[PDB]
Amino acid sequence: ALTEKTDIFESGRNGNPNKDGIKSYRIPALLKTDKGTLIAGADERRLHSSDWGDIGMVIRRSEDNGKTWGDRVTITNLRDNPKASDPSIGSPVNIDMVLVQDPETKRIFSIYDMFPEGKGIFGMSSQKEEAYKKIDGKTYQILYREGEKGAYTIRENGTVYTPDGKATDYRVVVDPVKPAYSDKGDLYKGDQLLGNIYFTTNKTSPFRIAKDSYLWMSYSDDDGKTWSAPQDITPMVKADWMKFLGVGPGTGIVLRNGPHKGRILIPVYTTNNVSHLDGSQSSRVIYSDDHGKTWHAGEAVNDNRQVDGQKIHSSTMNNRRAQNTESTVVQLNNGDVKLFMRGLTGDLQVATSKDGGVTWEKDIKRYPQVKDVYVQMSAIHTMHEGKEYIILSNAGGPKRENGMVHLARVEENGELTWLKHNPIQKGEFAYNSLQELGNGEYGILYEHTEKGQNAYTLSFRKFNWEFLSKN
Amino acid sequence: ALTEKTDIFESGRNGNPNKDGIKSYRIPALLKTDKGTLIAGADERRLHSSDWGDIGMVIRRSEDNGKTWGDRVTITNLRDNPKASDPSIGSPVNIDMVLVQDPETKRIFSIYDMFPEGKGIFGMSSQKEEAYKKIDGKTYQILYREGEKGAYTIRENGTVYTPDGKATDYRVVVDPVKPAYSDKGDLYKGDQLLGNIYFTTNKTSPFRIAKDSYLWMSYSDDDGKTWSAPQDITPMVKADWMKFLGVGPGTGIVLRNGPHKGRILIPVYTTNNVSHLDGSQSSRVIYSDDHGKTWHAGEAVNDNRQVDGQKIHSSTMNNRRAQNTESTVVQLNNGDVKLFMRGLTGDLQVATSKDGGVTWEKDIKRYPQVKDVYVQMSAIHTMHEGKEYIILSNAGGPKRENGMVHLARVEENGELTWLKHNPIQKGEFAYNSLQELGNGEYGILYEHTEKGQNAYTLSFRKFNWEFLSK
Ligand SMILES: CC(=O)N[C@H]1[C@H]([C@H](O)[C@H](O)CNNN)OC(C(=O)O)=C[C@@H]1O
Ligand SMILES: CC(=O)N[C@H]1[C@H]([C@H](O)[C@H](O)CNNN)OC(C(=O)O)=C[C@@H]1O
Ligand SMILES: [Cl-]
Ligand SMILES: [Cl-]
Repeated sequence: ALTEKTDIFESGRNGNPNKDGIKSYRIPALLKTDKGTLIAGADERRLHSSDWGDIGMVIRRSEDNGKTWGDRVTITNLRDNPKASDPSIGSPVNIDMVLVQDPETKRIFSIYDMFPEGKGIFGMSSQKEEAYKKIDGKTYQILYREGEKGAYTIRENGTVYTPDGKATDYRVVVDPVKPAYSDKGDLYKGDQLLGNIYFTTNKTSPFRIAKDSYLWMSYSDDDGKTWSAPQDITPMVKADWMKFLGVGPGTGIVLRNGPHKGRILIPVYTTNNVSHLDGSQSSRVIYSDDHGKTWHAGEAVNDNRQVDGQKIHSSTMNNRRAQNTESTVVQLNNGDVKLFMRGLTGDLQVATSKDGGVTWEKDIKRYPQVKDVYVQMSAIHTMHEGKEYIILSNAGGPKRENGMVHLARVEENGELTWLKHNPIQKGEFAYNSLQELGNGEYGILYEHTEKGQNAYTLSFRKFNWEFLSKN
Repeated sequence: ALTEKTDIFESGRNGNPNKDGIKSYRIPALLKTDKGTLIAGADERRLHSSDWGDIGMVIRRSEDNGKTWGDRVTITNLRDNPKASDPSIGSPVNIDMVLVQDPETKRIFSIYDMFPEGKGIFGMSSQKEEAYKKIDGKTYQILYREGEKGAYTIRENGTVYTPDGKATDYRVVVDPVKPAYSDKGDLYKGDQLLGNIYFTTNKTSPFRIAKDSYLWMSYSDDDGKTWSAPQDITPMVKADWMKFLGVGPGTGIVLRNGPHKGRILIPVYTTNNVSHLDGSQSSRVIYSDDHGKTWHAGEAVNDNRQVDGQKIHSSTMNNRRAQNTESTVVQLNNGDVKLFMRGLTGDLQVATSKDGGVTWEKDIKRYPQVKDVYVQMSAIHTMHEGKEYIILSNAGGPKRENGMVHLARVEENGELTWLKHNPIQKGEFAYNSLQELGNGEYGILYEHTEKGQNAYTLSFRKFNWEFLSK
């Protein structure tokens, strides 16, 4: 009814690197593809377990429904700053992925955060730096030069232009070719490599991008064996007021019914400049209506939301309990979209959209039957014996421990009745990602430690309806 | 050398309205048009002198270089909320104008602030309310309905649509036809007038716009006799992060030389959601490269500005002395644009743009030779006997009193040499607007009170080069 765990990404022990030189794995994502393939994604956290540093976006493929797994495939790994004083924070950062496959074109997407060198979201400045500039209808990323106020631009072929629009001898590797694309951002003057635009300290080149939070996307057209170079989708979705914008990690969905069928939905969340992490974390989705070519930001669940008699907006809010952060997204048979959002109420918070994720209904439903200890969750739509269900997994608590797989029946109004709460993993348990495997079976890739393992080891289990409906 | 003052807009006395029922006039703007006409614009502040209330945008015309002035022409005056608890703050607001003429099309522009019913910039909400929505490639103004979260839209012919996109029986007067366009925003259900979308309190209709700061524009193609209906240019220039966005009042310019010759520049300034009026007031300009059809926002002077070792941005700053507010804009013969900005340093602050107002150079120059007591100023380019000068007028201090007309020589390197500091008006002196009249003559329209006059009476004077070099 519930298989034993198979380890997919194994962290080191007792604060040490593993045999591959990796201290830590985190942030699982699991995807079943059109070919029946399982794709397991993770943060490869080389130097330590914290939310920054030298981190690669990696996947593994299984062609036998989770029995055996191939080699690690690295989607993206930016090279570290070799001259940084502190290697722990000495690398441009990728962190947190969402996986999803377009069911029509089969293109598989990995969408993830990017920061230049630093402590990621924990090192973002109080002051905004413009990251892009529109010129003659074209959007270019800005470079800043030491001692100059003006905005240089990275234009066609990675050629660097002056603030007044003159071409220079400098160029940016905007079409990386090295393994893991570790050359992306490399700054050249003609033949000579001088440094990297993603470096922030002890720089050897004169140029850096704006210190900000970024969103990147890589894709695969061959069942996840090979991946495109990173695409910077930030300017398509990030508002001027947005401070942080990152994914709510795990697995996204494609709407399968209603007038927006074919729309890809990716959970995200933002902070604003008023309260940042302290009172503005706000769930929403970005979506694509053209098979991943262009992206749009939906509205926040918190936009024009009523809280204690007064309205808030995600761009201006400062309210700790009204926050909603990482989320997981589900479409019902009636066309409604449900968003299960990590929050600070201690229990499950759910938003409902009726227009395919663009806007959200006035009331955030809370379900006290399912505990939320402030940690990522995942959820999937499912059918069984003619009825509609949602399967949701997260920590049962009180800490990030005692994993649960909860089961809800989908009622007529689109409301949820919680039926079952099944423990799946004693001990530590955190981020996780669910997928239907077919033939009444289900998959889960999740964070856990035993035997002194560094946080975390990412493990895989299978289960069926006897596990979901034990009494 | 300096004429006696002629009063163009006269306030009431001792807190009373004048014979027209107007307590107060404020915010002068003065324009010499292609036909030699002087256009003098003002806030007509009926109920009081405060920065809100029932305020009409009005002008007067002079065809004899300021000797005589015609009747008042009202550009725009929105109707009050008849059910407001306090009429003092009971009206949608227009406030602060900039005048400018396109020398090629001869079209005259008036650009000014708009707020729905309330205390204007001192009455903005704490939370953002989305004002616009793009639908099928079109941008529509949003309406909010009591008890509903969703965004209604005002679409074609002013027809109101639901959040889920169905037309309703409700409509907005989007083509006002009453004098002064006082019907703009009127909300109808079929034939029945129900209220106004700009009303915020004690409403009789179900709909209102977002409580926000707006930017409107009206134009005249007949030398200022008649004016178009107000055009809402806000969504062209207002970013998502901007809280307040308004004009730096007075008279804008058209670049007369360089690669951007023909560009219209309108001084504006913003606040952000971090510190608002406390530390984020940031000067910039908006510009049009197509004779006023479309507007674009240049960058703020404060964007990527170095302050105390750290860079700031107008959207995130919280720094009182680093603020810059209402400003006046001049182009030099070398093409550089100078922006003289109201501020809190006690002295004159000047920014320089080399790309026609889009971006600003690293150092804001200060001139302690010129006092700035935190009040609007005006400045104009002028040539005299082969040389380049800038004339700048403002309060000499210590309060908004002791009006001064300063004269600077523009040196070759683009630096300014202050030669003269000429008193022009003892007693109260505040906002003012300068224009070249031709033949070594100059005009100034300015705020001043005497004899118990309410703040302010807007008066006009002429002066020449014997005055500038007294
Ligand atoms: C980009 C990033 O930093 N992602 C972090 C995420 C984030 O820091 C919080 O959502 C911020 N909110 N702080 N509570 O948190 C966690 C976490 O296990 O708790 C893991 C992610 O890798
Ligand atoms: C739209 C508006 O309110 N315009 C006001 C302007 C504004 O209030 C401040 O520049 C902002 N706050 N100033 N710190 O100030 C003044 C003033 O005489 O001082 C007159 C204008 O009519
Ligand atoms: Cl470098
Ligand atoms: Cl009303």
